[PDB]
Amino acid sequence: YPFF
Amino acid sequence: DTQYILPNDIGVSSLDSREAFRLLSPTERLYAYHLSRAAWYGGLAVLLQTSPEAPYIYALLSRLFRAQDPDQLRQHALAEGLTEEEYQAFLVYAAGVYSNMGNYKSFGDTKFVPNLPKEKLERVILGSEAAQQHPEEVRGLWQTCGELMFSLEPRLRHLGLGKEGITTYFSGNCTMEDAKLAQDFLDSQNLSAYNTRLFKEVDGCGKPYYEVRLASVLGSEPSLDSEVTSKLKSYEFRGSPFQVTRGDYAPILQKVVEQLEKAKAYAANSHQGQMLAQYIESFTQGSIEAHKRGSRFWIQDKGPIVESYIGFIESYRDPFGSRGEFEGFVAVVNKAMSAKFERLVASAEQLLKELPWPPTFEKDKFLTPDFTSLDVLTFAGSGIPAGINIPNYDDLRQTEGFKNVSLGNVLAVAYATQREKLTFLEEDDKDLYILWKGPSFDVQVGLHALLGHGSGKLFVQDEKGAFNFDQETVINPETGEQIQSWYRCGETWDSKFSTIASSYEECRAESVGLYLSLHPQVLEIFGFEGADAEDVIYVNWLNMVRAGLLALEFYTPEAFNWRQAHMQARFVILRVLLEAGEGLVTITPTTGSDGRPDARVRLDRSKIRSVGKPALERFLRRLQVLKSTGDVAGGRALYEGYATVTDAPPESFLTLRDTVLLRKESRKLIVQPNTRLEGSDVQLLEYEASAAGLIRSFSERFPEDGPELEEILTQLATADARFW
Ligand SMILES: [K+]
Ligand SMILES: [Mg+2]
Ligand SMILES: [Mg+2]
Ligand SMILES: [Zn+2]
Repeated sequence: YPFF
Repeated sequence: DTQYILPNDIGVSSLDSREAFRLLSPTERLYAYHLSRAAWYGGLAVLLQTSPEAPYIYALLSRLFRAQDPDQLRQHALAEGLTEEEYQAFLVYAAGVYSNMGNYKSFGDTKFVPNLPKEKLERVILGSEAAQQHPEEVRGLWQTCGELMFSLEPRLRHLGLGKEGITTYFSGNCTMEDAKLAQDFLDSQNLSAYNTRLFKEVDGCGKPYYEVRLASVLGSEPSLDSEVTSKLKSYEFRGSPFQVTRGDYAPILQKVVEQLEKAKAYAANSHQGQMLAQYIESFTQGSIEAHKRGSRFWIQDKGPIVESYIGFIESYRDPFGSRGEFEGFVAVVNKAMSAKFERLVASAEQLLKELPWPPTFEKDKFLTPDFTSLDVLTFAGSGIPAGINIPNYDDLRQTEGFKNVSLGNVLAVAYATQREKLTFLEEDDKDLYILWKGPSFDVQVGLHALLGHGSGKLFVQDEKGAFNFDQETVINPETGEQIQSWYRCGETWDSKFSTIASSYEECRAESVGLYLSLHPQVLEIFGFEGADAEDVIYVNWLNMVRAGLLALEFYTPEAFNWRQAHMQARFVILRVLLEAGEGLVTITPTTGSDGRPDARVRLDRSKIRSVGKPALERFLRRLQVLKSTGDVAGGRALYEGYATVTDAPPESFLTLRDTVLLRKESRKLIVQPNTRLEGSDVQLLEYEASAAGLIRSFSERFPEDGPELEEILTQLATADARFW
């Protein structure tokens, strides 16, 4: 779960 | 500012990795070198995971720029009648394909085409040095991908299932109905979808047959593994024929494991050594269980100097939301910046109790996770994030542990603060925005990953229905009744919530970010303390409601579909805060100084704690409850409710969207460095922050087997050509  | 094209003056920035690289020992540099090679190699598979024509386009571009660099090709292109502006458009397009590993934006899932006449580009390509050396290879590629390079037919404009969308996770004839049917089959066979694709071929009688192809080096031939090969057979699922195959991206993944093996010889410890062995096992056989074992080992490798993770990790671009896109990163730990995040971990267990749900919906044991700040040397795939929470295996997240990562040298690029570019803000807010845009992000990212993605208990049942919780005691705080719904064996977060899974979870994490940003203790960890601490709070909230408005760019009215998980999530938060009323947040359609339609976002700083907090706390609790119980029905009813985009008064979002698009700004392209093995040392190659510089970075990316990779991608695409 990344963050853009 | 035109849809489906990249502007000529699009921003390009170079990743700053020089200082981090200088600190690495010779052994660490060789370690990072091979891992980078493995990442870049696997990153090519994203081309196959994007569009049918994408592998051809890359092969054509790679052939073109190997024979003639951007300056050499310029002299040819301009001599063929192209203006400098038209040649620039081609360079920008090529850099776009490179930076996205496809002709679709990684952020927004929209197609982009070259901003120049097709017949003009044809003269350049067919008259190029690459064409003179290999006329068959080049004319064949242009004949194949040429029309699709420029075509903006409505069904090609966006990624997705059905006939009005493009996807290569599925065959072209697949729909959401098919994808749902496949997921049930996968769940029943306890088979992960992360490294799989789905193909539907009808027979002579029109009867469909389903192929679930796993990604692996090995094909149908006998191997040493039995965990996967026992699954390589035909099935009968609900009258539908299913066949589990493998060997997807086989020669590409072969290149990957070659470099993982070499990197394994420079591992700092047994954790790194064994995790790489399992990754090799995973990419060779096609076992996610093997990748799980690797991930389990990876978590145990705490505070490494060279951090890395690779595989089919994130499931954003899968229109069903379960299949993973390949990625791989190699980064250097920034001890200095990693200090503030470890201070947050030190008080993380305490802060979890501040979250708006009882410990019955919180993880049993708090596992002290690893949160580091990293300087990226390599991030292969469709795009680069700001911060990550990994692994995505929930069974590991609440039993083994998980790592948190903030990409500090990526955050610096995103801090491109220009007064003109700050749209939909009053003059009073612009100054406050630039002052605290950076600091607020670090705070938001910190809470988004650690306390956001890292919080939440999942209710499960095993092959014999016993629970990881206590049904007789645990009570649903929204209904008052005992737990009715849960996750069964084989079910994952992505399998149940599917299409909204990514956006939902991202929204939950973002809400936790805003919520716990009100906590003065957290403001200390990042150290703002006073008026500054009140300032970073306002900006963080101001940015959110602004992002919620900007998010309308990534919504498709004709399909009633959101295209980007994070932006959809931020629109939801805006709708929630708008729902609270009391003049907390308002949107006002105005007229810009340029004489074009504009808008303004008004956020009352005073009603953030009085109106905002009770709004989020209520919303955040409903999120976690439906998530923990796997209440997909309630989850969708809740989330898709706020996610609804209508032209209803007083906001008129559908009208606002036209204004958002009109004044939208294109996301920057990021150039990444390379590593070479000159003699016995590793050197770092850096490039110009431009379209040409980005192109050059890929021209030198594969110096040993460049032409081979082009042939591999070409033949892999040709093999699946019947699917689309
Ligand atoms: K997903
Ligand atoms: Mg489709
Ligand atoms: Mg990208
Ligand atoms: Zn995230």
